[PDB]
Amino acid sequence: FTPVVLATPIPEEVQQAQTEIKLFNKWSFEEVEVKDASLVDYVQVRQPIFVAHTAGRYANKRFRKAQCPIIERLTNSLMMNGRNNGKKLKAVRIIKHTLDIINVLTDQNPIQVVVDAITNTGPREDTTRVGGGGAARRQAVDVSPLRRVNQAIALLTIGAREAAFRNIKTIAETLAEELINAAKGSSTSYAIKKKDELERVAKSNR
Amino acid sequence: GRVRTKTVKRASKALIERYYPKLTLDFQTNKRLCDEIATIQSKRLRNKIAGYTTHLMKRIQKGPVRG
Amino acid sequence: EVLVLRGTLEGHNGWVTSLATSAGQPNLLLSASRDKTLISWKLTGDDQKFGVPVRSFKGHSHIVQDCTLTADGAYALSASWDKTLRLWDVATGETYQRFVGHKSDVMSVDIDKKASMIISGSRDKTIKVWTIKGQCLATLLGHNDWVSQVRVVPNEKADDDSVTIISAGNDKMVKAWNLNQFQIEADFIGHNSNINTLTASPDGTLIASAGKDGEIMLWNLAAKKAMYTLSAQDEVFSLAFSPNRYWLAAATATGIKVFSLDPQYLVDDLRPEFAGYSKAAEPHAVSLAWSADGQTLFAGYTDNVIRVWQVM
Amino acid sequence: LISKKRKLVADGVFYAELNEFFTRELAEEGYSGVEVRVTPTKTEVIIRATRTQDVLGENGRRINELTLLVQKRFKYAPGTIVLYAERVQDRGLSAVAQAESMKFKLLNGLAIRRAAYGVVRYVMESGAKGCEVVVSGKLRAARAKAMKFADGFLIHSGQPVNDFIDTATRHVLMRQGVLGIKVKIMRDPAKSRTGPKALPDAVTIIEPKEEEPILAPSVKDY
Amino acid sequence: PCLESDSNDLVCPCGNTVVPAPVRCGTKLPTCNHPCIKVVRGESTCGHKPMPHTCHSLDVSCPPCTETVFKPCKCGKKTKVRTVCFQTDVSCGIKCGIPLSYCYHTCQKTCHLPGNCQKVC
Amino acid sequence: PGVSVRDVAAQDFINAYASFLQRQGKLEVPGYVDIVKTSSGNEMPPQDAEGWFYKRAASVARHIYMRKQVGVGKLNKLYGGAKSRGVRPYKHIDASGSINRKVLQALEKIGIVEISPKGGRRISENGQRDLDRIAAQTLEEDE
Amino acid sequence: IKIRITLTSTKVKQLENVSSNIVKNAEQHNLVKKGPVRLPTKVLKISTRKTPNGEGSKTWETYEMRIHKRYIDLEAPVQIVKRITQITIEPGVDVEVVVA
Amino acid sequence: AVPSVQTFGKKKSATAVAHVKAGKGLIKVNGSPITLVEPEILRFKVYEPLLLVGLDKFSNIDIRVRVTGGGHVSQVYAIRQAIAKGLVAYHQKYVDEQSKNELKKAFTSYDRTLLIADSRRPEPKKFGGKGARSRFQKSYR
RNA sequence: UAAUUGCGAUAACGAACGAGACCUUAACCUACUAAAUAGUGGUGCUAGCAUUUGCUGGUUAUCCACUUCUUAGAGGGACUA
Ligand SMILES: [Mg+2]
Ligand SMILES: [Mg+2]
Ligand SMILES: [Mg+2]
Ligand SMILES: [Mg+2]
Ligand SMILES: [Mg+2]
Ligand SMILES: [Zn+2]
Ligand SMILES: [Zn+2]
Ligand SMILES: [Zn+2]
Ligand SMILES: [Zn+2]
Ligand SMILES: [Zn+2]
Ligand SMILES: [Zn+2]
Repeated sequence: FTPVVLATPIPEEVQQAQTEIKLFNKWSFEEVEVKDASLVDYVQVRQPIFVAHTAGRYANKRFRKAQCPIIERLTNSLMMNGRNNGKKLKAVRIIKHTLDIINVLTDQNPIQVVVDAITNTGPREDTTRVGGGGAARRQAVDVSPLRRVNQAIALLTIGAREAAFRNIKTIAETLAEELINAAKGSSTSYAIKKKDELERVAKSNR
Repeated sequence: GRVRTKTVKRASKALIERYYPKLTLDFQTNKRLCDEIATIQSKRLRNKIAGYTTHLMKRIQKGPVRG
Repeated sequence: EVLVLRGTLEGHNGWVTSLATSAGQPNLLLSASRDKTLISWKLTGDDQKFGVPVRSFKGHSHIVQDCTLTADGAYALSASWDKTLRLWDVATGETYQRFVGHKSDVMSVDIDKKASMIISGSRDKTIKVWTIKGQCLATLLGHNDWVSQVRVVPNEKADDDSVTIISAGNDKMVKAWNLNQFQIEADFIGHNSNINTLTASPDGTLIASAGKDGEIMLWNLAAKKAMYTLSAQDEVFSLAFSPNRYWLAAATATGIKVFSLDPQYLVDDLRPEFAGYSKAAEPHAVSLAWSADGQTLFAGYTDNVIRVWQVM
Repeated sequence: LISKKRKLVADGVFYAELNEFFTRELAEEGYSGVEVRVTPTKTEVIIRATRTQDVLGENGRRINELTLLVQKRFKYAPGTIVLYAERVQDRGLSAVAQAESMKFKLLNGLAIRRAAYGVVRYVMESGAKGCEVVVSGKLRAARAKAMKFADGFLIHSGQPVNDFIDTATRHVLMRQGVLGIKVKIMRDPAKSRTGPKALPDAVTIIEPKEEEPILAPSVKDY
Repeated sequence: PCLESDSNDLVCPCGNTVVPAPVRCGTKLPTCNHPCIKVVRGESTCGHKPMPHTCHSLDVSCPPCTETVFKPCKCGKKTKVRTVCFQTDVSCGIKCGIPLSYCYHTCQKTCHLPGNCQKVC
Repeated sequence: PGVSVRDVAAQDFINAYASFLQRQGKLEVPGYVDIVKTSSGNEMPPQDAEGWFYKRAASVARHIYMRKQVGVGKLNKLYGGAKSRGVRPYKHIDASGSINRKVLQALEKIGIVEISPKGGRRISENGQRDLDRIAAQTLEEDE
Repeated sequence: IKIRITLTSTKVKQLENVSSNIVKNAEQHNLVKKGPVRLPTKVLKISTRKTPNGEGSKTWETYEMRIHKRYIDLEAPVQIVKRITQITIEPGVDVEVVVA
Repeated sequence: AVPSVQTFGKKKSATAVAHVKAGKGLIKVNGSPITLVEPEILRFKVYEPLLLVGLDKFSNIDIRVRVTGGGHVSQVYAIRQAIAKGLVAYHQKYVDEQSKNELKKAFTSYDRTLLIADSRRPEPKKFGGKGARSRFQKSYR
């Protein structure tokens, strides 16, 4: 590599960024694989981004949110419970800190930890309400992979937000151990426990 | 939906009935001749009429059309 | 000898409406398209690439209908559906002159040899003739439907007596004008449909005019009498004479029919392969132009490409 | 020394007040409207009515008193305001004139159906595309109801309503209460001469002139 | 305006238009709308008359002659090929196809400039 | 190559110039400093008690450097913030005029700004040169 | 001479034809002029409840009056100045001419 | 004179006007270098027009951008669009069509909003509710 | 089909209103006409930092040029190609 000198000088690390696009100029999207063959084509990690803020239109068509990058989908789900509606700058800062904490706590690629958490906590079977003759009965059904990704993200971020509320731990830290425990399947994760409970209820209601 | 009303359909059929060899299978030329060969009060209505006319010319090129 | 497909040129996203070449620069090709632009290409004479775009000319606000080059290739002219003409510096883009005054879509432009003055036939049933500086020196009326093409007749002798132009419109009537004094001299009757195109031979004695009925009608304007008609059996959009051989190429809706005239028979009748479009309709050539040496035939199609053919 | 917004709103309210004054006093003269033209040193008020001789009076005496009235009220200098009377054309195509004539017929004692059919026949005879007159109120009974009388065709929605329908409303003060008169007139778009000559959805295809096939190539020379 | 005045008339190449002395400093002679003196002579190597163009300064390039003339090609398989007068590049358009010495194959470059056959096959 | 205030990030430039003014020590800090809040929309005084006037001075000096001419009302709007009106909704409230007027006068006395035609205060040439020198030093500190 | 003509109507077509015949009279008299500067159209809005009383669905209604303003700068002698201010009288078009 | 082009980029109400002229490589936004654009979490969003094609494209030209209107993030998006469109327009006018097409292809393959403005516009608010779609709360008793 | 919107079928045929068309507004135009009440570039005058030449500014009577950005008028553009 050779640096190039401009009249407005450009720092060496962002000049390094010309060779490869990395998340926050730190995390390579290469060598990240989705372990679940069902959740590949619905977890999007093939297109790299510098920042988890793309003003993209994924709501017009039925399946464009699958082509939305998965880090920005996690970021979007962080902007919840009314007071934080909007505030994507706060959400992307939280995501950046979360990835740093993940890499510190385990030497793995934090994007790989995120996709492992999503693949591990997508609920594989669920149940739906039927008529049942005036009383609610629940009939076990299967879950489509897009719904598995959506509900995995919702469970992970809801667990992080609930465990960060009224706590000295920050939201980035709480999301970091939430994603780490879900990636291990450690059952100390909120999302792992919720996924297990839903699958158990569906198995009972077969 | 993109269903075209009877004003467009009837104008297109009348245009084809009395101007078939003059007009073509191309929307741009059909538009450019329709605006001078008919009196249509709206550019939008002229575009819709010329488009349905071009569609019917494709239909006519693929065998005859009833009506 | 036979024509063989050599390569394609890809820079447009609309129908390639016209092609122009220059004797001065045998490696230049100018193409005007439906994407409101012109492209000047540099030819390489090699494998599948065969040529690269070196300049785009932008500034027309609608479909640019045709284009011509001067003999040296320094200046280009474009006629467009925005009711204007434009003169471009081929080296630097750079519109020198805007010609305004037509009241409808100008469909044909042609510089005369010697770069003296410009004719343009439009959709308001007029043929306006202009100076280089951009003033309408005259307008020609009396042509009852809208004009499809105008062309200049090349003088075999070096400026023998005068300069004449020919024109075809949609009133099934082609015309020949002496614009030394702005009169009509020849009025050829005989077409039965909208005439799309007409071409004068490099000899200056043959006129080929053709349109939607598929009848390529030949005229000898030296004697001012009709000679015969060829049949393409389908709509034909462009005609061009080979500058050295006795060949006439016609861009029909199904192929490009090229005819030699000394036995008067069809020689090749080339049809390219598209790998697609089979359900509705194959794209067809809407423009074609020979080279200055008559060895390569360029053809601009409706699938926004230009295909080239080389003779053996 | 006034802003343009306030000036244009002020002369709008001046037009509205002047029109209300003229329709209050010139009701029995067939008052059909008013127009205002400002001019350096003079503003002119064109009254469009039917009985211009009654609007004028002897040597324009009523015109002089109307100029003096509008002058005294609107604080104009002497000579700065001038009124002209003008006989309106196409009296059948004037909803205000037809509504006032129907009001005076009902006040004089004509039957409601006879008056309404007279006005709709007059408007249809005057070349309108359609007419519609509605009479609402206590008609022959204490319970109120509405009667509709139509002829021709009238449209109701879109920009052609502003273009072609003229409407007017009047209050008739009968001894049992108030009747309401509504008059809608759709004029022929072809006779407009100012604006669109047709409805938006009207498409006219011109007839192609037929020419004989020539079947023979020939050359004309000069 | 500058005090200095040229005592010499400004002369166009034709000489038809001159600026009478005294000429104010910085005055620009207007070139003749009349044709170029060379055009009036009609002299040209092509033997035709140059295109009739307005008079211009000698430093400015003269517009060239443009007459379709038939010239022999670089390969020369063809004696006459239609080209403009100014153009020196005439093309028969036919590959010379001369068996290369070094290779079994021939040289396909068309209109080979004499002595310019391809070096690599 | 030459620098200016626009070549340096706002926060660290303002910190460097405020520290420079505090070390120079001729700004005539008014005296009701440590009493006041800087805005009617504030509820607590500035936490950096012994400073904050040099911070406001560096901020208004850089602001006038970037602009053409700035007055006290523009400064009050610039430094005013959202007031919490108890149980009613929040609202924009202008900052204290006395603080901004006195810091403008203090900068005039040390020669950074001056009275401009068309009103307000514009930066003087001495203010331009020493703000530029501070920019040079704070861009050199990282080397 | 520095005169400026300001036209401030609500009728776009009458405004535009007044501007057009002023500018063609100016070029016919060969007067140097700054062309018709068209100011932003100012829209006067009034929003009201439709109902005269106060019941039913709360339906609102916005009325608007559009004011179109143009001005032309002219450098012409005084006789053409009076002839300009004596010609181009249009109903509904408010015209004013100012000097210096 | 000096070869130069002017372009613009847009996002909502933010407009950025970029002057791209022949020069030595300075990229300035509102008179300050590109390395000081205000949300530093979004600084790479205006870096990425430079990074996708390489800085050798910017070595021989210099770009000055003035942005107004809108808010912080929309001004960032307008800046990046103006810079990318300015580079493409310069390569259109003074460099060849091959280079212009390669630049356009790289920008389009990464992000369509680098060259084509996002067409999403605000929907007007309607009466009877706080927003365009949302309505006031309905009660029945 | 959003639509008695259409394809059609058919003791009905031909019509009218409503729907649609329409009109206002928001999106595009490096195409036209322009702008000292919108801007931009250059030249004057001038400040600071640098040092050949540069960078950031100030000043409109200091003049010139232009219309990309801005404002309109006139048009173009989509018709599901
Ligand atoms: Mg907490
Ligand atoms: Mg604050
Ligand atoms: Mg709040
Ligand atoms: Mg809202
Ligand atoms: Mg200056
Ligand atoms: Zn001369
Ligand atoms: Zn010469
Ligand atoms: Zn010659
Ligand atoms: Zn040869
Ligand atoms: Zn050879
Ligand atoms: Zn070989």
